[PDB]
Amino acid sequence: TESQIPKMYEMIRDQMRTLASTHKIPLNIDHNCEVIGSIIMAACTNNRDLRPVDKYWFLMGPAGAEVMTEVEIDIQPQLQWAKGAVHDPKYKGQWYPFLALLQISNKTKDTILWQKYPVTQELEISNSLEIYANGHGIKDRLKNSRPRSVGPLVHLLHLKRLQENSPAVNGIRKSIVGHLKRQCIGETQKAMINQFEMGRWESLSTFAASLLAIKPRIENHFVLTYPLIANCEDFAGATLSDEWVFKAMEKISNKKTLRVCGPDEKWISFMNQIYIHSVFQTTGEDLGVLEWVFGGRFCQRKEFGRYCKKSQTKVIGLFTFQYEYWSKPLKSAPRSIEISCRPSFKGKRPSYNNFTSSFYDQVREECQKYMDLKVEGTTCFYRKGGHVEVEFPGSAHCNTYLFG
Amino acid sequence: TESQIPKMYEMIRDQMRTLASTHKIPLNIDHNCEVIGSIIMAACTNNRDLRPVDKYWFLMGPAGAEVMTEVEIDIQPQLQWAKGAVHDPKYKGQWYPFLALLQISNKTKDTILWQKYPVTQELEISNSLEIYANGHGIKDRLKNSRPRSVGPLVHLLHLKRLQENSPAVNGIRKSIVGHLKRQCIGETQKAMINQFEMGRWESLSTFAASLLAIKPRIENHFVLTYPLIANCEDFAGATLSDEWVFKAMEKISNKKTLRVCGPDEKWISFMNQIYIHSVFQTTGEDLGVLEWVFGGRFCQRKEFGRYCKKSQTKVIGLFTFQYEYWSKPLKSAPRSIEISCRPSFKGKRPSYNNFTSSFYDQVREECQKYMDLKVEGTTCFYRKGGHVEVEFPGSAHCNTYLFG
Repeated sequence: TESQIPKMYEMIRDQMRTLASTHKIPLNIDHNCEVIGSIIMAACTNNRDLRPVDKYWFLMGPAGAEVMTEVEIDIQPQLQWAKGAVHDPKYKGQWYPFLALLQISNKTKDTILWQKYPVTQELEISNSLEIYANGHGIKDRLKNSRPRSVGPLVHLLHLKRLQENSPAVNGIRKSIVGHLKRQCIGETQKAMINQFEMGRWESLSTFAASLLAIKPRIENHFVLTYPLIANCEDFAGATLSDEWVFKAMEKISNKKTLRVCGPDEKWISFMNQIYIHSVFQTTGEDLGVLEWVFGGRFCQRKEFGRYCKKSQTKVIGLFTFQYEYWSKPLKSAPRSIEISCRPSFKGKRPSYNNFTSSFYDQVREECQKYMDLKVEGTTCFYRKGGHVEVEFPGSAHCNTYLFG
Repeated sequence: TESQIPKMYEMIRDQMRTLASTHKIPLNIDHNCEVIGSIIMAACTNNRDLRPVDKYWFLMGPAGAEVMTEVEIDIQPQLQWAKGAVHDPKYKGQWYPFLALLQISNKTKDTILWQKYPVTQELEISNSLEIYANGHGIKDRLKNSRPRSVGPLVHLLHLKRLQENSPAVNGIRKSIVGHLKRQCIGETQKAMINQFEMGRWESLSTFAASLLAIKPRIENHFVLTYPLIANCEDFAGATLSDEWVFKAMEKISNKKTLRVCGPDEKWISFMNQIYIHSVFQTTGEDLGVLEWVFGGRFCQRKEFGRYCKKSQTKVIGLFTFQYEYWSKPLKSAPRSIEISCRPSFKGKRPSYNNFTSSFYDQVREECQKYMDLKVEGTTCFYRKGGHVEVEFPGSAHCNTYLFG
C-alpha cells in the first residue's frame, strides 16, 4: 500500500513544477499551486475536463509583485504522463487508490473556503453531517478505488442517486452499500443502511442522529497539498502511517517559502489552520485537538465573513505550521464498544461470588451507548519525534469544531 | 457620485424653463411642466423619438384662466443641448446614471393615475407586486446604467424578454441577472432567480410568493419632479443623501405657485400626495409612515374614480407639502438578516450540553425568517431640520397602501 507512495510524490512535484515553471508561474503562491494543482488533478483522473490550453487565475509577479490575472498554460506535456500512469504496472494497481486521496484533500480546502453542504441537504438530513460526507464530487472510479475514504453519506447519496437513476450497476450498488456497511460499524447502523438500499428514507433522519452518536469508520491517509508538494524536497521515507508527513510539513514550515491568498490579511492564521485541516483531513477535528497537537489555536469559520472570489485572492502572508504531537491515521472507527462461574466439571469446588445481588430503541440504545463512550481513536496519540504513546489529559478549547 | 448633482438640477431646470417660456407655457401648472418635462426627458435619453417641432397638451391662460389646448413648440434648442451632455466629460460618465433616476421618478404620476401592472401580468404573477417591478418602460441603456434602481421584476421581465426575444444576449443577461442577484439579498432567492435565467418560470409565481415575504434591496434617491424642478430656485446644496430635498420641496410648497390638475377638485389632496409618492418613489409605501413623516393622511387610489383624460384634466388647486421626518435613501436591503458537544479529544473533559432534550420548504424557511424578525431596516429615520436619528414609534395607518 505504502510501497508505491515514495515514487508517486516525486513525479507529482516534478510535474507540479514543470507546468508552473513553463509559463513563469511561481510556486510560492498557494493560489498558483492550488489552481495549477487543480489542473494537475484534472489530468490525473478526469483527463477530458481540462483543456490542453486554457487560461486560469494565477498570481503573476516577481518578488511579491503578484497580481490577479488569467494566464494560458500548456498542459499537454502533463496530460501524456498522467494517462500512462493509469494502468502502469509499476504502481501495482495503486494509481487509482492513490489519486482518490489527492482529489478529496485538495477539494476539501475549496469546500472550506466556500461552506456548502451538498450531500446532507440532498439527503434531507442535518447540515452538521457533511464531515461524514467526505469524498463528494470525486470520480466514481476513484469512489470505487478508495471507497473507504469516501464518506458514507456520499455513498449513501450515491446509494440514493443510484436508486434515483445494467448489470454493472450492481458492482456500483453492492459496493456502495458495502462501503456504507464497511464504514458504519454500528450494529443498528449496518442494517438501517440496508433499508436505504431498499428505497425508504424515513430513518434517514435517524441516520442523521445516529451519525452524530455512532461514528462510522473513516479511513484516513496523510497526503500533502499542492502548495506543500511543490515545496517538499524530501520523499525518501514518504509513507502513510508514520510521522514523516508531520516532519515534512515542519520542514516546509521552517522554510517559510510558501505564501497564502485570501480576502484580507486576517485570514493568514485561518488558512494556516486550513493546511493542517486539509493535509491530515482534520477539518472536522476539535479545534483544541489541532491546538495541542499543533501548538497553536485554530480559528472558526464564523470568525470570518464570506470568502473572496477565486478571481480576487491576494497574497496575505507566509504559510506557517508547527506540531508537537501526532497520531497514526484513523484506520477503524474512533469510538468502539469492543462475574460468576459455570463449573462444567463434576468435582466438588469452593464457590465464589463476584456480585452482592424496538428498532429505533435499539438505534437509540446504540446511540446512547456511544454517548457513554468518551475516549476516541484507535491506539493513542504520538509525540513529535517518534511513535511514543501519548494519551490526552484535557484541554480548554474543547467541544468546538471548525464549523461547529 | 453626488458631486455633480448640484449642477445637473440647474442646467436641467434652465432648459426646462427655456422650452416652456419660449412659447409662453406657464410653469405653475403640473400638467404643463410634466408634459414639458416629458419632452425634456425625451431629448435627454431617446433623441430619435420626439419630433423637433410638435404639439403637446398645455395650460394656456393668464392668472388662472388656463384651458387645455395643443401648443406647438420648438424643441431643437433643447435637442442639441441634451445630446452634448451624453458624453460630456464634465459629468464624469454620470449622465447615464442620472437620467435613469429622472425618467423613473417623473413617470410615477402616470402610473399612479393610470394604475397598470404590465410587468407582473407579463410575468403571469400576482398583480399586487408590480410595485416591486420598479423602473418599467425605461431605456435599456438607462437600465444598463442604473440597473439597481430598476426593480428585479422588470429585469426579470427583461430576463424573460431576453429568453423570449448572439453574444450581446449574454452581456445583457449577465447584467440583468447579476443585478437581479444584487437586488435580492436572499440566500434562497439568489439561487431561485438563477433558474429564471434559463427560463424555468414555474417558480415565477413562487418568486411572487417569495416577494411577499422576502423583500429585495431597492436603491432609491430623492429626485425632484418637473413641476418642482421648474419651480425650484435653489440647488446649491443639492445632494441625494441628506434632508436637502425635503427642505427644498418645502420651500416650493410654501411658495404655493405651482398648481395641480385633476378630474375634479376632490383630487387636490390625492395629487399633492402624488408629488410625495413621485419624488421619493414611495408609491407602494405605507400610509402610516407617510402620515407620521409628513403629518397628514394620504388618500388611496380607491377613494377616487378613474383619472380623466389628460386632454380634459383641469387645474384643481395649489400644490402643498409638509413633512416632519425623513431618512437617508435605501442603500442596502431594507430587510435584515445580519448547541451540543462534539468530542474529538482523548482527554477527560467537563461535559457540556446546551440542549435539555424540499427547495420550497427552504424558500418558505427564508420566507419565515423575514416573517419572524420585527424590524425592517438597519439604522434609523431622521427628523426635519437635521439628521437626528428618530426611530419610528408606530402609526395607525400601518398596513394600508396607495394601491393596497
